[PDB]
Amino acid sequence: MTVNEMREWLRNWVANATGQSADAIDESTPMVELGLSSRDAVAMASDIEDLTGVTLTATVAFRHPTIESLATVIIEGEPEPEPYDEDEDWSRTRDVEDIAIVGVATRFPGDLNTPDEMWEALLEGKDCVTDLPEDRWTEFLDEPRIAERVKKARTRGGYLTDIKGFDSEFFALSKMEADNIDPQQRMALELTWEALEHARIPASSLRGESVGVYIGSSTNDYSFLAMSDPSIAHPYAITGTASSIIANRVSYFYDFRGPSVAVDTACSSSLVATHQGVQALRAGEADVAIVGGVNALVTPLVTVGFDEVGGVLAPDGRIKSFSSDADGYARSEGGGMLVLKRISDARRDGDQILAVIAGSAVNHDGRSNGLLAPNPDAQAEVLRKAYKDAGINPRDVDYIEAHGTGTILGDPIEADALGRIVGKGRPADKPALLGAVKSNLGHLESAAGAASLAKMTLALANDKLPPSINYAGPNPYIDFEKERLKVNDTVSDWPRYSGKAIAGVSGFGFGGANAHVVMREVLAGDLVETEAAQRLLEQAREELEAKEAEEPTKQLVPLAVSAFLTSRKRQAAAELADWIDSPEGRASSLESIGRSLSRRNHGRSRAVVLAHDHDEAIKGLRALAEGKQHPSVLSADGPVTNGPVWVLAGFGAQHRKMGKSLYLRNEVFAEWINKVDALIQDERGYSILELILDDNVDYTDATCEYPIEVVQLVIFAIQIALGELLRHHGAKPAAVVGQSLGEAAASYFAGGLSLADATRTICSRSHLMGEGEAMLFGEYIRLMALVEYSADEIKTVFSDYPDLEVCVYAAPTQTVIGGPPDQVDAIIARAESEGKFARKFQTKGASHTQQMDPLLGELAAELQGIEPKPLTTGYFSTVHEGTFIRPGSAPIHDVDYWKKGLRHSVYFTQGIRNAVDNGHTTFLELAPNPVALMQVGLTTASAGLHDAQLIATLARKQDEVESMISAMAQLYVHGHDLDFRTLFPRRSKGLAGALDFANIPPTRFKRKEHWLPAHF
Amino acid sequence: DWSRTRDVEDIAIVGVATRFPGDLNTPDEMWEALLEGKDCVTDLPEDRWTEFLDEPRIAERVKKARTRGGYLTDIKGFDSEFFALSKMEADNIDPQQRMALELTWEALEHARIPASSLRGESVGVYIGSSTNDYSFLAMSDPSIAHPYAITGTASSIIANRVSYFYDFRGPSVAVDTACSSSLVATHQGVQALRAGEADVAIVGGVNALVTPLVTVGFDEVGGVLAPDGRIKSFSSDADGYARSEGGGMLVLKRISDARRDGDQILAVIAGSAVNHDGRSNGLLAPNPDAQAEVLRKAYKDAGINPRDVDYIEAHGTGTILGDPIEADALGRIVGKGRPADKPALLGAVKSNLGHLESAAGAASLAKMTLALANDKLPPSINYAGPNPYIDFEKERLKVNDTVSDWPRYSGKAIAGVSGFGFGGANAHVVMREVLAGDLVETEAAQRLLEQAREELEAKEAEEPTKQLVPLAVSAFLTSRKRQAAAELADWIDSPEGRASSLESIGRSLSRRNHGRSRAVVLAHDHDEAIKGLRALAEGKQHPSVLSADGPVTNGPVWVLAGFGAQHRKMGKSLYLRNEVFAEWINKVDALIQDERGYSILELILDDNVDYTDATCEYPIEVVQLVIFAIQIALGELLRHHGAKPAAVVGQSLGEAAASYFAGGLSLADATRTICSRSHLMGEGEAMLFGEYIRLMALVEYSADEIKTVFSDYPDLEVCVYAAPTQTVIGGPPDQVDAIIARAESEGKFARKFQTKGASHTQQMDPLLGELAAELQGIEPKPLTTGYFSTVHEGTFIRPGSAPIHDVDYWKKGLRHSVYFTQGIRNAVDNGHTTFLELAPNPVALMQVGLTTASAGLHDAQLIATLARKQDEVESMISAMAQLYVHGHDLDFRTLFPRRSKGLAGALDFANIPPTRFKRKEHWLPAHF
Ligand SMILES: *P(=O)(O)OCC(C)(C)[C@@H](O)C(=O)NCCC(=O)NCCS
Repeated sequence: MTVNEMREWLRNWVANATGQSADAIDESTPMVELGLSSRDAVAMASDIEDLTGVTLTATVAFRHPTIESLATVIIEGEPEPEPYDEDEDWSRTRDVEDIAIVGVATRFPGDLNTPDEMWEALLEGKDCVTDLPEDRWTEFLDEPRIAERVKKARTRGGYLTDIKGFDSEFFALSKMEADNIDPQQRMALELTWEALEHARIPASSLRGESVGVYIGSSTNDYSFLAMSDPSIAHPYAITGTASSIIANRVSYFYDFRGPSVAVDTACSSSLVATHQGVQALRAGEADVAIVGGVNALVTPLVTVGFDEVGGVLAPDGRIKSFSSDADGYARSEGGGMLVLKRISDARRDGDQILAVIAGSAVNHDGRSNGLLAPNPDAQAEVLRKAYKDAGINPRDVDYIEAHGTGTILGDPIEADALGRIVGKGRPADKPALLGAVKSNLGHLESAAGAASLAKMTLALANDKLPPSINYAGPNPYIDFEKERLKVNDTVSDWPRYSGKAIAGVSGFGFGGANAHVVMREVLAGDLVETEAAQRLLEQAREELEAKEAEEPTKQLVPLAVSAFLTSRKRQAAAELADWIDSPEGRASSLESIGRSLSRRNHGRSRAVVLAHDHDEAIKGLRALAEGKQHPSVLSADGPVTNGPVWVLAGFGAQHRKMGKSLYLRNEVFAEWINKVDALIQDERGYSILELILDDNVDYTDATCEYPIEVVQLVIFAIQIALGELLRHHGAKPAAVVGQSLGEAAASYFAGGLSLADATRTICSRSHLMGEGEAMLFGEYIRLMALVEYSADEIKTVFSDYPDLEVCVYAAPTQTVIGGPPDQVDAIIARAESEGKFARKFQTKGASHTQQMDPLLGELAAELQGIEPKPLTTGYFSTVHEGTFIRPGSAPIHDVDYWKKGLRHSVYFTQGIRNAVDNGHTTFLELAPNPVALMQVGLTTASAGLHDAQLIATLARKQDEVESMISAMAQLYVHGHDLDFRTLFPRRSKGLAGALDFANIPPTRFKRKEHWLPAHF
Repeated sequence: DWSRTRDVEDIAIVGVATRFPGDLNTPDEMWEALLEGKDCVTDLPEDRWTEFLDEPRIAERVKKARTRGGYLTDIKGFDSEFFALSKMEADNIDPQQRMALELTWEALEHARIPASSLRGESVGVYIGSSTNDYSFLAMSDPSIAHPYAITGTASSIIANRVSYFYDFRGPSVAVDTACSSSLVATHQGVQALRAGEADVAIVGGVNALVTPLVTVGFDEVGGVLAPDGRIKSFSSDADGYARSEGGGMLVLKRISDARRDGDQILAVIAGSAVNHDGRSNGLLAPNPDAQAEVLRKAYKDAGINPRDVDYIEAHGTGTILGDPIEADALGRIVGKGRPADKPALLGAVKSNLGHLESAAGAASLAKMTLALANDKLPPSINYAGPNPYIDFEKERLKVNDTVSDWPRYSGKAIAGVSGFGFGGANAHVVMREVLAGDLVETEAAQRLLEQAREELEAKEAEEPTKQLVPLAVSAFLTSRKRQAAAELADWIDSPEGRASSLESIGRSLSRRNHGRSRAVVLAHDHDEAIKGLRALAEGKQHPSVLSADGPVTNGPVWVLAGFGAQHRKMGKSLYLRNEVFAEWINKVDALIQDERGYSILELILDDNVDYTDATCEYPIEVVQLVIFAIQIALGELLRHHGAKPAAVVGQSLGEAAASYFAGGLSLADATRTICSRSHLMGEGEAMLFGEYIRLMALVEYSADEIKTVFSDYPDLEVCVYAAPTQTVIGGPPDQVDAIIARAESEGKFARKFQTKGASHTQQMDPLLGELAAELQGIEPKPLTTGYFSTVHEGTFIRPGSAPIHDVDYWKKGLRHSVYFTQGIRNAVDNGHTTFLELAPNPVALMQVGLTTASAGLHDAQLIATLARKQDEVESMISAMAQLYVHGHDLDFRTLFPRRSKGLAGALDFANIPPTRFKRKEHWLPAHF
């Protein structure tokens, strides 16, 4: 609450974490030298957050290494920068949101294929410009004139290591089609996949969504190879070399439904694409934006032309941005992608924001001193427009990612423009830092903007400024002191003139098109915005805590491994098993690995490994690598045709402590149980939660006043809670089939009735059954028994028994019947003559018989008032002879329907047979104990389905939390609707969520050579 | 609910340019062809693809293909001189860029927006292109290929060169969505316009069939190209399409801007949307669900219920498989809920023009804009019967195969334009017709004014005067200007020209491009205009023709003279016949009434006031006040038409006006200064009479030569150096005639002024104290214009300098001499050649000419505003015409204001000939 008490609490916390003197560790020394590391900093930040309510980021915590600074910044916040006087208002005129960058994909010279490699190269100041590879441009070196012309040119630049490799099998392309595809499209596809993986957004979750694609390209270089011989050219080249296909194929493969356009502004194509994506996101029209640019050096025509122009290409191939010896640039090939979302959407979806885009603008030079001559006035105007759109004063910019082409004539113009706009009004001791990534990677023609954006995103995320290389000294024609600019040639921290990191990215095409993007770091403000049963709950929680203290239980972590092919899934499982056994895998929590796996792409072939620790996970993954079956591994080669069917059974499925363990260890289950308990209290005037939380309640005559009613009410509540818990994780039934007491739950889940109506129906039924049985005793009782007679075979035996009635056809070869006890044992004795199976039920409920006749009038009066609704799900009404009802049909759940269901028999096996005939193979039962799964299996086997999926939710003598995890795992494996990300919720937003994810291996591709054989 | 969720404006279409097969180069020709149902698909021209027909394999492969489609008549022609391109550079330019430039110019002309007025403005360019076909010719021989092809064949250059040539400062991007490129470009332009970021948007698409590679590939695909080359949209015998080449452009502005600028709105764009098919049944297979979604999104953005759509411009590629999908989507969205008797009319322009790959959207938008503007629906051709696989009655669709009126189900015409690329990109644009709601939102002097107006009306009834209509003809070269003038003269003499009012021709000419070489013809009727244009055609000089070969280096200098420039009826004619002049005269009169307690408007409107002793109580003061008012009114009238001075130089009584126009003082401060000066001069002269009077005289002595003669005259003082060889001096009458007699010995020129004002001498000494007290309170301001202060020895003062117009400055100006010729010499030395005088009568123009001639400038531009015995309305028109001719700042459109908005403005413009281009053959010599 105050600075001093916060400091004392922090000292106590570090003392507890280290065991030191606890009273002499308040030094000015940093926590790192006190004995702490980066591992416990996350826990300390979480403890600070849950006590104070403020969220601290990584940069803020690291910039304050000592106890006093952290204590001051937690209470008083970050110090406010001193005000400055400006003659203009730079606030936003429009009401628009900020754009959050969540994923980065890089394909750059120097084997920079991941953002981490690119960041390491930038920190090391690596030069990625090399000579022309010996295997490149071989189609043109066989002609003596072309060969001698190429040797005269520079031909030095940034080249990709493997430009011919492509995984055509992954993208479902034939060899003939794959050979005619521009490498730009291959790079676009690969970078889209890699950016989606980096953002930790599953690709399967974006199918059918409004995702926009904006890719910038400049030249169709691969077309020339196709048309080298016009007759041998294949028609596939029309689609494989077109510029619009670069984005159209990305949209098609990933099933994106947003805008898909390819832009062309020469050297500002990537920045223009990013600007268009941002403008699309701000104006609705899209939810996720994929922006970037690609460039490939397929043929030497452009390089030879630029060399013939003269004074454009550097003799040594190095780009010396803003240096005294700048003499041109060199052409490079590569590509990059970014994933853009609205900041509110990113905050609500739990995405990790890498950087924030505040605004951007584009314009043209106009009538300059020639078509290829840059205009400083237009650059100043675009800077002003971009900073007006971003709502940020240009005086507060810390770093400028300039064009940096290394020309002796264009660098002074760019510096003059920056001094006109960015550097105007700055004090001499606060200059804007300047640099360019073209000094490292070369001039990526249509991908310069993508490289610059990736570099600045990595710099903002990692809180460091990479140096600029090939800088011998200041340009004599540029007065950096007057322009208030400084070249950053070393590794340095963000100056943070305005208190936060602000950067600008510039890029100008040779045709006069200019663009500028304003970026800022993510801030902390972007990540924000029943009395008796109570004692039983308290004592149950306190007893559960005592048992956990004696022995902590091991959580079951489901590990999801999937791919588009079974062999690829096995290879990925083997690689994951290898990674987990490594020391890095051992140092990561099993929950983090599961969370990282749950946000990967969920392919056609899926598998789930249920493990408690690292060793079990390794063993399961090793088993999954081969075809060996394992009890801890669930796998399938593909999804099933139709959705699952929920079976609302539950007769004879009660036990002593059903639902108690899941109530304490799950919040959605507890919430729905409390809701149903409140509804029953409103209806029946007593709480079922007291019975559930009680330990010594056997749901029998010796422990319950109304054993018949309470069992049905508790089973109904458990079914409703389990169904809603399944709906919480994204599961939904394709069809619903109910049984004698599960009809209310079936109606509720099918949309026929609301929760209150179904609760009133089940309460009325149970209470009438309980009350009516009390008066019926002595010789008027009716007993129910199970026989091995089918639907038609039982007609013959019933000729000898007039009073016997059929209760429910559980199985094709089994039937439940009820009647007078002297008449029930008679048919049982007759059945025993053939050596069949016959048993007498021990419950005196005696439903679906003549005994329920007096209760129809009372049932009708109590049920008068319910409002039936049209069904939103397929329904197999066992009351209506198991007839399937299409969704959207007329309401059926009227009073007469319930009267018929309570009075007449239940055609359970007919509904299951109809469901099998409709193509349903997965059956899920919501019950405290699986009792009807055997009946469903018997019905399916007789129907010609020997491999049906029978899934249970809760079972006796089984852990209820693990049982539900396994039930959802089976649904996920068979391709049913289930959000696997919901199984690993995030509890932290800022620095406390640093260890939420593990560094699992990425997806591996089998690249094959695909190229056009051409000669000249 | 289909109402708009966002608060955005509508986009108005003001200009259309067409370059389509069938020689449809103008919107009128295209509309006539659409009404006639013309088929524009022909065979391959004999002069096309000749670079590839010399190879036997390629030649035999081409003959196997279809090769029928829409081709341009002259694809190699290009006016490189007009666009300032060398032959080497012009030969390497993609014809797509040439079409983009030509269509931009033609669309700007059609919109009646001068191209020179958009230079430096935020104008966005969005052009859709699909293939770089001209690149293949360049790289046919890699060694012979020139580096110019890099810029001449790049796709971004298609828009970058348009932005560069026209000096556009807005976004310039080239889009690529195969067959929806034009629609996507239009959508991007609309979104840019709605989000600020731009004021004018140029959208469209181009396509050229340079090489047969794409056609041969599509033929080799099979089942794509129609065997006969005709597109039978929604017909029972649809068997493919044919590829065509062409382009089109549209000029887009916000509807409020178009309304305020007086532009003629042709059609209104309500909304648009774009999306993608996603994972369809193959990459090239269209998806009906995505098309339905894009229709819903576009109609949600437009804020219009799809049930109210009258006509749908469908994709209409003529495929037996895609037409049912498009019809199904239209029935899902557009046709859902309609009654059986109100179907949505269906058609496609591809049946007429063929399949313009990257220009289908431009052609469809042009067709729908023409249909909305002309209130007619053109028929759809090649329609033998309904498609058996399409149930038009169920889908509530009907093919319009005849000329029919707009059904107007919702009371207004609403149309939709659809276009889908083969890659899965879909687009839809919703258009509506322009509605009527889019084009909306001093007592005594009074009697003198009434009687003057009634007498003027009586004279006009006896004989109506003929208005002077300035005709502006301009071009980038003098020869082109002469050719255009000759063509205009030929057109005017034609019966169509005779049936058009001369004012309409002038209004049409004033909204054309104002080039480097300009000329103005001042005419009263058609015959005078014809004679002037004929004279302008040759190099013959004509008094009614003002011409110049180019602009001057520096701006004009306003001379605030006026001493001895008064006459009986100065400013009376212009007051009655001009509203801005009258408004500013009334404002100055009100200021003087506040200051001096009497109205100068009564003197101006009075007829028998000679501004002398026999007609005015205070002849000295009233003349100065009226001259100051006239100068202020003339300057503000010139500012109304866009004129602004580059520098200002004043004289003895014009210093207040010079300070006001230079930004030093406000109107009230200058009015108070001039009123105080005039009243003090008038009052002081009354007490000075008898032998103490001072007389002013003009002599032929220079600044330094007058020093020697002044040794004999101690009391004589110098008043103003009017000319390098002339000087005005003042002193005692017995001492003034003495030096005059001495000057007459050499036979020089000497005259005595008849005005007893005697300013800038010792007589004004007692008035300094009174002047300081009255002037105490003025607030000087920094100068916003160059100033040649004749008080400060004619020293030039840069704009933005410290204020100079304090009380001491006025005291020194009233007491000391005026260095008029020094300021003019400094202005000449600064590069100023144009001098404009604001006065009721040009008196100092002779002095300015004498000074400039002595300074080495024998061709200076001396322009007068008002003159004696001259029509004041025609004098001001001629003065602004000279400013326009010499390239000075002047909005020539302000000379022809529009008084009507709707149907009453139908005859505001004439059908003057368009700009003519000299097209030359520019092509790359290639062989295989
Ligand atoms: P430790 O050596 O395991 O370090 C872990 C870490 C907390 C530094 C890191 O994994 C993390 O989650 N935060 C990184 C913050 C960052 O890179 N930017 C700020 C650097 S000062």
